[PDB]
Amino acid sequence: LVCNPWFEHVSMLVIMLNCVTLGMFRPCEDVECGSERCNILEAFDAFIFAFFAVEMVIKMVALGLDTWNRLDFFIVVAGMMEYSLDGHNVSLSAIRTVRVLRPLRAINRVPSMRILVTLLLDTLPMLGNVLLLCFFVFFIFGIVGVQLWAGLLRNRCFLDSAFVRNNNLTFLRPYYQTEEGEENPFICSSRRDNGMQKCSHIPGRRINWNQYYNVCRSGDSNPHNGAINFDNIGYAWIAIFQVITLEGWVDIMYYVMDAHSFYNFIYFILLIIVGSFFMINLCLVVIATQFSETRIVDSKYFSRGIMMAILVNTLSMGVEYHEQPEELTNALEISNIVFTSMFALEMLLKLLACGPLGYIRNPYNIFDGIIVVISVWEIVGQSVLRTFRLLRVLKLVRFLPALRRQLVVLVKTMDNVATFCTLLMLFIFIFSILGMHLFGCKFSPDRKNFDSLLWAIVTVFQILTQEDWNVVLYNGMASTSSWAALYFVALMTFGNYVLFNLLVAILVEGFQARFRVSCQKVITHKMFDHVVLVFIFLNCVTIALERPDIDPGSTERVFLSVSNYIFTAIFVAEMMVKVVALGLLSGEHAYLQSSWNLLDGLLVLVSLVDIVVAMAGAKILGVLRVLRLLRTLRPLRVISRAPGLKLVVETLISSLRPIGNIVLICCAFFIIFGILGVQLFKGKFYYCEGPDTRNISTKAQCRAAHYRWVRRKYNFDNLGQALMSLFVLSSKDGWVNIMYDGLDAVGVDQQPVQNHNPWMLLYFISFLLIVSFFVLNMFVGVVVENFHKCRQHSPTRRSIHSLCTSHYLDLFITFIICVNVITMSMEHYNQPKSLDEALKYCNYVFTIVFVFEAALKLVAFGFRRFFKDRWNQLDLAIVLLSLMGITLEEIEMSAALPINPTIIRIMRVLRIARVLKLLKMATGMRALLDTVVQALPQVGNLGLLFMLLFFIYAALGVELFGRLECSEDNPCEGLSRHATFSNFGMAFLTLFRVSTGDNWNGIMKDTLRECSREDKHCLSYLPALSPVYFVTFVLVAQFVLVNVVVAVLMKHLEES
Ligand SMILES: CCCCCCCCCCCCCCC(=O)OC[C@H](COP(=O)(O)OCCN)OC(=O)CCCCCCCCCCCCCC
Ligand SMILES: CC(C)CCC[C@@H](C)[C@H]1CC[C@H]2[C@@H]3CC=C4C[C@@H](OC(=O)CCC(=O)O)CC[C@]4(C)[C@H]3CC[C@]12C
Ligand SMILES: CC(C)CCC[C@@H](C)[C@H]1CC[C@H]2[C@@H]3CC=C4C[C@@H](OC(=O)CCC(=O)O)CC[C@]4(C)[C@H]3CC[C@]12C
Ligand SMILES: CC(C)CCC[C@@H](C)[C@H]1CC[C@H]2[C@@H]3CC=C4C[C@@H](OC(=O)CCC(=O)O)CC[C@]4(C)[C@H]3CC[C@]12C
Ligand SMILES: CC(C)CCC[C@@H](C)[C@H]1CC[C@H]2[C@@H]3CC=C4C[C@@H](OC(=O)CCC(=O)O)CC[C@]4(C)[C@H]3CC[C@]12C
Ligand SMILES: CC(C)(C)CCN1C[C@@H]2[C@@H](CNC(=O)c3cc(Cl)cc(Cl)c3)[C@@H]2C1
Ligand SMILES: [Ca+2]
Repeated sequence: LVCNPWFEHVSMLVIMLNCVTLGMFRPCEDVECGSERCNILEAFDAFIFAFFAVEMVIKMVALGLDTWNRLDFFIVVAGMMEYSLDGHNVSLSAIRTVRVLRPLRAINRVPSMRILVTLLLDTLPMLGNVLLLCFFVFFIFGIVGVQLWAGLLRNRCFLDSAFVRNNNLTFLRPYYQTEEGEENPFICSSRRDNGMQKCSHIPGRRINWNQYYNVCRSGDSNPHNGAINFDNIGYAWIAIFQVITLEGWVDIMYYVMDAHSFYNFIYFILLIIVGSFFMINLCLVVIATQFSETRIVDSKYFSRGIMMAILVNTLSMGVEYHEQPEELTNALEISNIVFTSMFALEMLLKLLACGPLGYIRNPYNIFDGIIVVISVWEIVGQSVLRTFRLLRVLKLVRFLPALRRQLVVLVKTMDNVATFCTLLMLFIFIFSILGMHLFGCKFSPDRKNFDSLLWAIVTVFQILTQEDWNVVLYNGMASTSSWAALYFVALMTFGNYVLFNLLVAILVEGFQARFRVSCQKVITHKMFDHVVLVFIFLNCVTIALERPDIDPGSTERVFLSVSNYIFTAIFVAEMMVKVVALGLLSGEHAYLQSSWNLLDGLLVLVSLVDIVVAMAGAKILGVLRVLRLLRTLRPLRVISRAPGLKLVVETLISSLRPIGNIVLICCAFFIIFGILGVQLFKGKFYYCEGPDTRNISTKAQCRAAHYRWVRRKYNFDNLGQALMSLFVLSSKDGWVNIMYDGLDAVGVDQQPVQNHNPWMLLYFISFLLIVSFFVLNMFVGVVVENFHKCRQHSPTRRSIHSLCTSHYLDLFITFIICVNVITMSMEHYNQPKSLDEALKYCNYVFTIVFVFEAALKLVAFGFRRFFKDRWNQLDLAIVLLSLMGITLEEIEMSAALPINPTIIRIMRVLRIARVLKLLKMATGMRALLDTVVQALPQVGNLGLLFMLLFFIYAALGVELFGRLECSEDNPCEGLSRHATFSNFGMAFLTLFRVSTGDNWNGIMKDTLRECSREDKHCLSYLPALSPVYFVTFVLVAQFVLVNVVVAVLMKHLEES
């Protein structure tokens, strides 16, 4: 019965049968239970439970009163409750949600999965240290957010009560709301606040009603159906969690900037650094570390000739595009006829030399033969075979040894990843059926729904990639309850920060297992570089003061104009002195013998050319614009002058060499899928834009209805457009929308129809899964190479003294502060007056208790000894700080009111420093932070290279996108009042949003849209430069951040 191993196979068969019965559940067609199919399915489910209820009985009898066995017991008893409770209508359906755990029983039946899970469960205990750091971040930023922005997002511009009452009119809405309704609220700034958005910024009517919305008072709803707000600690953690995932975090920032103050970007910048970067990547560091701790044909010319035949054919395939000329189409087919014939000619020649048996011996020769038959078949059969022509690129593997070796390594990586992938599908399946139970037909239908298994799996996969996952969150919270946020928190936490970091650990472990004399002296002077470095910094200020809105006749323009001439002269003289002392190129140690010296030479050369053009009252405007773009690279001269920056830059370039082959393979995949996408989707990404298009079906009807026929910004018209779309897909920002266009594509001059071709999910999901694999091997390649480099390199006083030295006092304080932590979270918006008194009295008790601790500490150790410890200094600071805050509060109560409420608010917010005491107790957490401290010297320079990259692109963006405008005639999708390149200050802030990858694709869309005909000073070739600006910034910015993750990872390993 149980001894026979085939019994487990019988059990496994039933488990899979129980996975299918769960997958055929229809959310809102089975609840009625009135259909015949449901009736048989329920009987099927009952039969399955009988087996497992029986099987548990035999196992208990044979073995009597294994963690997995406990889980099996829990499923049976929970299911029995549901089955036995039948007949009671009180939350019967709600009890039916427990069956989603049944697929977990498959973990124990598969030995490979069980071992992997057991290893995973053994690493969780070491993640508590990271979990504590999460509590500090969420708790600290959860109160500061609540104390500041409690109830401010309810603000709306209301009509005056006297105005409406006296005039006896009520046709108007009570408060201003755009025609979109509550979906785009207009949050004003109260009179006592200094928010950016005021009730006087209301656009006029388009006699004027909008001018009478001039009262900003609290409304009755927060943004997103009440989902986003800081009214209490519960709602503040939902906002903070969304910021940590970097999805829609700018939207939350703009809400509080519009309501409280523009200087709230400091709060979010620290959160994105402390929590979103370090805290979330320390999870990867800890997991990865812990896992590791547990005759003519053979001629070279003939081979080269065949190589170029394949390569040229591949290039010819990617020259197609929309509205292709007829002659070009004919030429391509003729080219295909020639190339396939040439391959056929090689097919015959090799067969004769080696014979039919000899040819089959070579494995690659087999693949070549399979290609010739289809190529000839296509001609003889004269369109599905056309898409198969892309397999010809695989022939190049024969002649590329570096890539052939690399592909073997990647292919071998699938053996280790196979077990993890099976565990991931189970994780996605369980959460997919759970979502249908909770959000079944509740999203009244949105594309991101749980109405069926197919679209429940796609929505769960989409959430894991963190793309519009907050849009689904708001639907879930509004539809069922605000506590539905736990579904997304658990899905995103167990999935991204636990399971994905386990995949990284698997891969990392697998791979791991007379005048000239004067000049010669001056440049060699110790302070020469420092003197020059001062001038470079002053030249950076001049670059950062440039902006479009400078009046040419103002004194600022002439000041900037003159400063350029001086700096050009200064850097020419510095170059001139150096060349004299070293010689241009003739000498062995000549000036241009080093790349860094050469880099300067180009910069000085361009400056001189700029002067000449400026000297020339001629048609040289186009040239002037280009020189202005190259003049933003001047800050690059800082690297050579700073020894620390020079070393880190040289290290980043070296790190690229080990992963050079992966990048080449990744670049080849982009082209293969880019050409594939063009064939499928070229000419099908057009749509009719109008208020009502339910009757439009073709282009002609769109024109007849007097609407506009417009093309998507990201399309597959040609290989140029396809590569830009694939990069946006790979970046996982805006990748869902591009997928929707592919699904809805119908044909040329045809209106897209929703979910027209669901089979296109394979094209988009496959690209994301494969690319994410390549990008993961790049991270592992850098980690492995770095590790290789590291390896090769009085009686009344005595009683008090006993108490203070004893651990009892420390544990007593830790309890008091814990209570204060709970008390500090009791506050909320519009709390009852009784609570204010109760919380105030609690403050009195804590203040005196802390005061007694200081008094006892002083006597036990003494004034000089007590001040020695840093912890005691921290305690003194807060107690002094706490007394000051309470004193001001009492004066505020008193009749005298000279204290500005701003001071009282700041003191209340700064009272949270009491939590820092627990930092002393958490010995484990402090050690984890100490790992980051030891990595600061390596991480500090990487931060200097991050700010240097920001400066060059921030100044370059202002020159390019400085004058772009947003208006109702030319609406923008990514830019707004908060996101602009108007000045260097705004460009710097916008690039921070882009680096985090939050709606950075919408910003590029704004630069690709054609400028108005009437508008002037529009760059004709801006749409060509925008992809280069955003692609290079994204790749360079992400590489630097990855190397910061590796730097901390190395120190964690070498420390243990
Ligand atoms: C240290 C934390 C780390 C993880 C944080 C991740 C985010 C957690 C979000 C989960 C909490 C969701 C509840 C939020 C909330 O307050 O809303 C619920 C409820 C309003 O919703 P109704 O549908 O009942 O509307 C009623 C309308 N009158 O809010 C309340 O009224 C009070 C609920 C309790 C407030 C929160 C106290 C507990 C702290 C959050 C619980 C989550 C813990 C995470 C482990
Ligand atoms: C990248 C390797 C692996 C393959 C080679 C790819 C090329 C064949 C691609 C890259 C850029 C493509 C071009 C990008 C943009 C255009 C403009 C497009 O529209 C026009 O020519 C505009 C006409 C007008 O404005 O009047 C026609 C296709 C064409 C030339 C594309 C033809 C195919 C090109 C040259
Ligand atoms: C180390 C480098 C980056 C130098 C330090 C940076 C500064 C040069 C930046 C930071 C803040 C910037 C300022 C932020 C805000 C403004 C207002 C803004 O004014 C306008 O655009 C016009 C407003 C109006 O006319 O009402 C742009 C210029 C200025 C002074 C910016 C000029 C450049 C500043 C001083
Ligand atoms: C460690 C901490 C997080 C747990 C202990 C703190 C709780 C006792 C606090 C946290 C937030 C408080 C809530 C914040 C806001 C509200 C809403 C308030 O008004 C409403 O119920 C209206 C809600 C609406 O209109 O949406 C009633 C009290 C209540 C539930 C509070 C009750 C007490 C709560 C749950
Ligand atoms: C291989 C992966 C890592 C991507 C690498 C970057 C590409 C996404 C970039 C490199 C060059 C870019 C192209 C450069 C120029 C153009 C022409 C541009 O159209 C015009 O120039 C017409 C308007 C005008 O005349 O200015 C459309 C985008 C496109 C194809 C760009 C699309 C995005 C491309 C392919
Ligand atoms: C660059 C690195 C240092 C390696 C970290 C990058 N990662 C961080 C981030 C997550 C987003 N989520 C997914 O990619 C995803 C997709 C599926 Cl199907 C299942 C699961 Cl569990 C997760 C990525 C990639
Ligand atoms: Ca996004």
